[PDB]
Amino acid sequence: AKAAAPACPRFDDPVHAAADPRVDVERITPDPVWRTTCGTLYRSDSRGPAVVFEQGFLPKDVIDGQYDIESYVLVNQPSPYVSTTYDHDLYKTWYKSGYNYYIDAPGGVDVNKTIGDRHKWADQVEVAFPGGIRTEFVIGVCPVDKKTRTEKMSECVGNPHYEPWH
Repeated sequence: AKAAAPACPRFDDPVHAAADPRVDVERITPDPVWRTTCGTLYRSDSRGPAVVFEQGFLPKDVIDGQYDIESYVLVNQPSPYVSTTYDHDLYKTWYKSGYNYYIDAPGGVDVNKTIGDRHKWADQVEVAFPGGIRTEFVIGVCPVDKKTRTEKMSECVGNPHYEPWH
């Protein structure tokens, strides 16, 4: 080294990653701009890793939840989406969610590419996964010390179910 990074694998299925494949891609509004990069993404969640490593990240409701992205972002009501972020540090902004999960998953809807980078929550730099995220795409987790908003890095854990794909 040094070395330039290679380009990403592209699955034909825009919801390849989905933990709940009943999600209906045609109902997504507006027209989604899918993420085509393959960097690590993150998610603050208060749910613990015993659960997330077994189940993945399941969406609250693929059947009757809020398929409109702008609505889902602005009002946060049960949806077919699991939100993640490009920003490793967004956990510092979360009220008291426990853990910073590390994700290596193809696809997702890029929220700012889809709805623009001017809405109220644009600095969350979100990627919304319709159908969620299977366990094989969850790398691991670091617990968060809440009073300093830092990761407890000697307490990070790998997901035994993680399956590297690139």
